[PDB]
Amino acid sequence: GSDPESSIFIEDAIKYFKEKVSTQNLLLLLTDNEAWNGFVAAAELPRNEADELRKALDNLARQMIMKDKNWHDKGQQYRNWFLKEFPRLKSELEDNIRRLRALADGVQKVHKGT
Repeated sequence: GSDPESSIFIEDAIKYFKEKVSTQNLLLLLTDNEAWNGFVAAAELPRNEADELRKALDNLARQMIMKDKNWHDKGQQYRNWFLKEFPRLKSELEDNIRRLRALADGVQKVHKGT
C-alpha cells in the first residue's frame, strides 16, 4: 500500500510484447539503443522498470542469441526509418505501455497521478 507496482507492469507488458507484438519485431527494439530510449523516454519510465522490461525481454532473447546472429546480420528490418515507423510509431508502443503503467497505478494510486 506504498509501492510503485513496477513488477505487475513488467510481466503484463511482456504479455503485450509476446502475444500482441512479434518476437522478431521486439528484438529490433532491443538491438538498437536509440530505439529502446525512443520508447522509454517517451513513456517517461524510471530506470527500475525501464531496465526490468528489456531484461525480461532479454530472457526471451537469451535463448535466441545462442543460435541467432540476426541482431547484426544486415541490420535492415526495413530500408528506411519511414518504412519502420509508419504501420505503428514508437509513441504507440509508449501509449499502450503507459496504459499498462496507469492500470498498475489504477490498482495502487500511491504514485499520485489522478
